[PDB]
Formats: sequence, C-alpha cells, structure tokens
Amino acid sequence: PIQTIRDAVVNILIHFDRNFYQKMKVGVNPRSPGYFIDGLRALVKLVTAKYQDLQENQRFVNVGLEKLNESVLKVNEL
Amino acid sequence: RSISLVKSLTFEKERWLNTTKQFSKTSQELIGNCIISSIYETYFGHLNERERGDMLVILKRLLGKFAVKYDVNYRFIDYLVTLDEKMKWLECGLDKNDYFLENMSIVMNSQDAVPFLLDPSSHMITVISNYYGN
Amino acid sequence: FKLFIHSCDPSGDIPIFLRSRVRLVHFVTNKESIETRIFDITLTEENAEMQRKREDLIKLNTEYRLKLKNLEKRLLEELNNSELMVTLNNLKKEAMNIEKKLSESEEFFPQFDNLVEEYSIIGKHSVKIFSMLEKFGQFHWFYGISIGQFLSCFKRVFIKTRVDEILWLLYQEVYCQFSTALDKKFKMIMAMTMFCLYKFDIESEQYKEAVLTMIGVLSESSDGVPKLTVDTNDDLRYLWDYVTTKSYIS
Repeated sequence: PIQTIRDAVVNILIHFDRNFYQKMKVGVNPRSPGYFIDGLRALVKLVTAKYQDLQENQRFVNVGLEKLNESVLKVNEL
Repeated sequence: RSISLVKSLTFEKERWLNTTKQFSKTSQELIGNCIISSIYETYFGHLNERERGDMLVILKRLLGKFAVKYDVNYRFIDYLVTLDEKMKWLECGLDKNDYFLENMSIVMNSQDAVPFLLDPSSHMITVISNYYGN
Repeated sequence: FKLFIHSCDPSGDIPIFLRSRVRLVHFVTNKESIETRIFDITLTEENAEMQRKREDLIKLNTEYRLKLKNLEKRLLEELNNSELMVTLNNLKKEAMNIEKKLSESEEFFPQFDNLVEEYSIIGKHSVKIFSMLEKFGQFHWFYGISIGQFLSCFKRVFIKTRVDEILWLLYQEVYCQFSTALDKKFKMIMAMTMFCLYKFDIESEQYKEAVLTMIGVLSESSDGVPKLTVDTNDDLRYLWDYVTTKSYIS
C-alpha cells in the first residue's frame, strides 16, 4: 500500500508497462521485460542529474538575489 | 555606476523573483517530468506520431490517477534538447521537424544501450558523419 | 568508443537478442516533413533570393538567441563571483544590442506567413498524393514510393491564376511519371481517383455529389439518376451517356 513517492512511481511504471504490452498485441508470446529495466535505469540516472542541476540553479539564483539585496541595502544605508 | 547597475537590474530581479516563485512548481513536478522523459527515452523510439499521442494521453491519464504532478504544457524538446545541441543538429543537416528532433535526442542520449536506426532515406548517416567530423 | 547500427530496410528481420537490447528508432516521413520540404523547394525555385534571405534570417535569429542565453549565463556567473562594473555594463549593452537586433530582424514574418497561407494548398495536395502512393505501395510490393522520387518530380515540374497552374502541372507531371510504374488496373485507379481529387478540390459540392453518384453506379453499390444540373458541364453529359450506354471501359 502506497505511502511514499517510491511506491507510486514503481506502480505507475509497472502499470504503464502492462498497458504498453497490452496494446502491442503480443498474444501468447512472452513479453520482454528489457524495456522496463531500461526505463528504470534511465529514470534513476535522469532524476539524479536533474535534481543536482535544479538544486545548483536554485542555490545559484538564491545567492545572486541575496548579494543583490545586500548591495542594495548597503547603497541605501550609505 | 553602482546606482546605474542597480537600476538596470530590474528585469534580472523580476526574472529571479519568477524563478524563485516557480521553484516550488518545478520541485512539485520534477519526478513526473523525469518519468515522462524516461518513458519517451525508452518506449517511443519505434512508434509513429499517432501511437505516440495515444500512448502519451493514456500515460498522462494514468499518471494523474495516482496523483503525482506533471506539466500541463510538457514537451520533450523543451526539456531534453538544449539550444547548443539543437544548433549542432540543425547545422549537421537534420530537418526542422519535431518528430526528427525528438528521435535525434532519443538517439544521442543513449550512453548505455547502442541505438538502432531504420532510416530508409539514408540522411542521418551523413548527418551523424557530419556530427563526429573525421 | 560508441557504436551505431544503421539499416535502410523497413520491416526487416531483427533477431530477438538484438531487438531486446537496443533503442530501436524508426524514421519515416510525416506531413510536416513533406510540407516543409515542398515549401522550401517552391520558394528556392520561385524566389531564390527570398529563400536565401529567409534561411539566413532564421539562422541569425537562432544564433542571436543562443548568444543572448550564453550572455545571460556569463553575466550571472560573473555576478556570482562577487573593473567589474564596466564588464557588467558591457554585458548589458551587448544584451540590449542583441534584443534590438531581434526586434529589427523580426519584421519579415508577415510575408512568410502569407506565403505559408498561399502554398498550404500545394503542400496538402502533395501530401495527399504521397498518401495515395503509399497506399499503392502497401497494396503490392512493387509499387513502393520514395520521397526523393517525389521531390525530383517537383524539380522536373519547375524545370519544365498561377498557383492553379503550378497545381495543374504537378498533377500532369506526377501522372506522366508514375503511370508507368503501375499495371493497367492501377493505372485506371490512379488516373480516375486523381482526376476525382482535382475536381473535388476545384469544383463545387453538386459536382462532388455527381461524381459520388457516378462512382457508386460504377461500383454496383449506389443506384441512381444523379443530381445533374440543367446547364451541365459538357464532360459530365458524355460520362452519363457512356454509363447509360453500358460502355464501362469508355
């Protein structure tokens, strides 16, 4: 039963994979689970890279705005 | 000069404020964007535009069923294909189609599994030859 | 080391071991591809200077946008590390110059949009003819069609009421080139359905109803009827005389 993001995302990946194999009309032929593994590896790598980039961009913009506000306050005080 | 620099940074300050405001929207979304990007990456290499649209709409409905957030205006090129990469692909000789750009981004973002190309026209053989030079 | 596998054979034979461990990508021509290609061909054959100016303007605009993004990134990185004020002044002056360059370069769009609206009918007719030829290609293995052959047919049209004249020459030349690739029954199929397509696009709705009645009575599916006007088009009178005299081949 779903408690965190992890259970929801693994359920959504499993259910989408089942739907995709259902549309393809594989019939009685076996379904290759290679697509699921490839998608999962791509998901973890891409979410790690995107989280790193987004956190770096956020702290970058935050320190830029902080420096600009500090300079504005220093100019206003003087 | 400092006063002029402060006064001229109105647009930059507005953009920074908009980015700070939309950081919550992006962080509420990032998992869903990564899921749909990876599904594009590993599922619709070998599908036409109609099948891609049907798969995408049923994926969007199913993803909204489990209540995880995603963009109402999400696109593959707007998320994975960068401006420098798009410039390089267009100057190599690729067409301007969104389908071709999506497939090109799918092919060049595969550092794990080798990509397979079914190009009847034999156009991106010389496009990729242009990309890697000599 | 990076490996790429290329194949020019659609619907080939990929082994299951190879199929299961690669990122299989198809590459087919869609509506947008043929429409953009035919717009480019007709523009570079009609007004070559206009097409060259348009493509140079597009390349300049995207390069200027890339330079603007890179300049914004450099400005942000430079201010993050803190003479300097003069550098920031030069950067924002260059950014303003880029912005006014875009503003001055974004004034040729209405002519391009008018050309798009003018030649959209040629684009849609071309993609419809290509769809019909692909239908022929999947009816039998010998009747396949390549996009390069179709584009070379356009080049032959342009080498050999103006847009209507281009469309007329297009239909005549594409029939005269791709009739020889089909047998007699598909020759009749292609000729009659293409004359039907032209007359449906050009003439009115009563003409469409009349032609549906003609094809239906020739198909033994629809009986009777026609909605023939009193001041008939002379060809329709001959066609109804032919079908009433049971001269089907005529």
